[PDB]
Amino acid sequence: MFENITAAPADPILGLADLFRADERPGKINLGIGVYKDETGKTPVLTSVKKAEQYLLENETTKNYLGIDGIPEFGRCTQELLFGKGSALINDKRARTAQTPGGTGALRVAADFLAKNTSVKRVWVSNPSWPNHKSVFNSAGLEVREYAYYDAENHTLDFDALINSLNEAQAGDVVLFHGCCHAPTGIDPTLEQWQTLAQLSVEKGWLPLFDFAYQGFARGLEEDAEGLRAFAAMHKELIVASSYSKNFGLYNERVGACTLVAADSETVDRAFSQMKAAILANYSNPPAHGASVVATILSNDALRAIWEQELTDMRQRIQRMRQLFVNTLQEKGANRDFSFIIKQNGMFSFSGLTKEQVLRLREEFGVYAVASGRVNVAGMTPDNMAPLCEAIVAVL
Amino acid sequence: MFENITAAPADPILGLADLFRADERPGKINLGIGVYKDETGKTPVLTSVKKAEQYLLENETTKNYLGIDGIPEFGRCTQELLFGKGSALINDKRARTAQTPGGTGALRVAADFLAKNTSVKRVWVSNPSWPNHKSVFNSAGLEVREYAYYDAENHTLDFDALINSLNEAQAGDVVLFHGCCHAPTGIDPTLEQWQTLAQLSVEKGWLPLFDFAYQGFARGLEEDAEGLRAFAAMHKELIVASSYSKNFGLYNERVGACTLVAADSETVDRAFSQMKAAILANYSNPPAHGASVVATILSNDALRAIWEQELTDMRQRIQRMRQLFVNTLQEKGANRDFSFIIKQNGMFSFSGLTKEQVLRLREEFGVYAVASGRVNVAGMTPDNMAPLCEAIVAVL
Ligand SMILES: *Cc1c(COP(=O)(O)O)cnc(C)c1O
Ligand SMILES: *Cc1c(COP(=O)(O)O)cnc(C)c1O
Repeated sequence: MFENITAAPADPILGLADLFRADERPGKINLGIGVYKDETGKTPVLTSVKKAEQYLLENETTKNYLGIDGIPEFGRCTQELLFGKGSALINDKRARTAQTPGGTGALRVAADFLAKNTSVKRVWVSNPSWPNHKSVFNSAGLEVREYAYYDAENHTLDFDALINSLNEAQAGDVVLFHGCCHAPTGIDPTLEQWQTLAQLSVEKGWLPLFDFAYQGFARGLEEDAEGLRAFAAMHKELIVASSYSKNFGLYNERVGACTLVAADSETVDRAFSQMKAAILANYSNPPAHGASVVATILSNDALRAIWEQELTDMRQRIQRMRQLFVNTLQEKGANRDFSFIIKQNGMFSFSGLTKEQVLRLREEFGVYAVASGRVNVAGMTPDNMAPLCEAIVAVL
Repeated sequence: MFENITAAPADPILGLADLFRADERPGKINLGIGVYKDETGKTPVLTSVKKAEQYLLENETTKNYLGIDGIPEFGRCTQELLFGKGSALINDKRARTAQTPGGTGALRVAADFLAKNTSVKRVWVSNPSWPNHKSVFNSAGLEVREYAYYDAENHTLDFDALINSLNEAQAGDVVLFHGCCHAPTGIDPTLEQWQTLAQLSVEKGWLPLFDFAYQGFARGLEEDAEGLRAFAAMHKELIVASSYSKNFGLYNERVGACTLVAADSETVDRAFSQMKAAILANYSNPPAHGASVVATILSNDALRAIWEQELTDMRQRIQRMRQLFVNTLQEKGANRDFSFIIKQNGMFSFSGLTKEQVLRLREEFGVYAVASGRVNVAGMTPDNMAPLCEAIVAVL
């Protein structure tokens, strides 16, 4: 039966990686990475998760299955991170959390739950958004539509085009929002814009689905949850898919969570039972290890203190590389106005480079970036900054 | 939107567990467990996986994402376990393995791949089979049909009814087989019956899907792969979903594998690229920890020796409890012919008890079993055997 099966295309980032490893040039730089790197170009395992793992190794007596929704403490901890410690949502028990295999797993169980149990047929995603949002919802049988977001010219959130396009969504459609550090632009709504968006949302009957994968990378943990909290104070119902891959450096342990919120506990438990049915029809119950590590760190004052400090160090290194980039470009001299890079949040930004400019950056200089000009700032170190900027000036 | 969502029913085994924990009686026994227990009623983490985990903790430098299909060594090792070390399938490179979140995850990516990429519309599953086979295939949009398997009266594989029912399957239908230790009956095809089944299968054009979750529990690792190997020698194409949850005691780490086989390497790579597309649309890439442990044990002579011995100890404890059961029933005296228990493989068997008999076993004696009379032999210890058999004799 697999005789006339057509091949799936190569997925871009692991397309560039092969081209990069197959490059003999000495000062080659890969900016199309999708992961965080430190000054040495490594993606280390954090000291707090190493300490949490030594603890688990000494204390685990069984590898018996977790419940469908994973481990209770993990659920408690992501709800408090998401909604704040004294949240009404938590005290009225309007929210339930299922531990999933990463943020993508959270998005897929949400998609299956929605397609099986409600009448949602379309999901609105931003233009641009990073990337397999489409196949996750389309495999579940949901149509994905795009709303406008970025203004190429100004390197800004084109808010008018955003609400204008979003007004074609009907009541009962899902609208996907990035909680903070919008991938790939790094442009986030201001708190007032989040509030007007929340108000518009209830009036139109949109079901909000928040994709939260970079909490802690823009300003700080509570600050980054602010927009979601603007929506949760307004909405009877919402779904948030969060990831711990980037802020805990636990990429390959597949730790994420899907939180359901609705008007009261009675409807959260009934809706959640069907989300659990969706999980058993997929992977049955979630991988314990990455989640055990997150629950151990977040419930322990000492370990959490070390992790929070490790997260601000990541945030601050990203903020410094964004400054150093704009300044070394300024200094290497050409016609800069990369000042917008200073103003965007997270690891990603559109550099403003054309497809042909990234193409000769690769061929002539060994600087690797994706064809859209998207750049991961964590690929920049103080050491490679000046050859990087030299290359960019030479292709402008 | 979650306002008129109906609740999903309680899933039976975690229905009994609540009833069991809520039972105040001293000598209560739970035989409806689904997991292995040792003499002390514990599901321990094996010494070899503890040793492998200490190694990983000392040696891991990154938690960066694994590839879509997981870690290469894991793939190499399950293919050699499945097909034998000098298999033609391996040397002609006709098989590709993706590491998945457990055996259920393997079944679901197979289901999605099949429904998205081929014309299979129905999957034939045995009557009985254990349990959510149906929802995994039905969520993917595949129809599930049943073929006859067990003979209630004789406590045997009713082979005639099996091939007779299976002859309504059309060419291009998938037929699901349990590789060894058929859950829930413990009745397996004899090697000759596997061979006649393999021959019939190619002639009819069935696509075989093997569910292999108990390798090592019936007779030994190679011996249990024998039937699959009868089919692989006959077939150009097949899929095998295997689990390491039970034979490595790694239940909650979600380690399994989905192996694709087709006529040559060129079609395995094209078919496999679409299986990888199915994975990214679901959880993106697999949890490293459980699989790292399995790859570390299987590639290391010392650690593998310890694990193999730990697996035969599990196998042998199950074999002893099956003997002790038949004998203590014989000895407690009533009208036995539970001799078939000695002849079935794995942790499960149908005791032959009626729904009302299991109901009063629970109410009057605190012995908990599922309504079908299915019993997990690993719930029996030399200590609880005589109260167990006493209870069964009293309800006969
Ligand atoms: C990283 C990311 C995800 C996926 O998180 P995983 O845990 O790696 O699956 C989802 N959405 C966005 C926007 C992300 O950046
Ligand atoms: C245990 C089992 C599975 C599932 O294995 P997991 O790794 O726990 O998901 C699938 N099929 C059968 C017959 C099983 O016994």
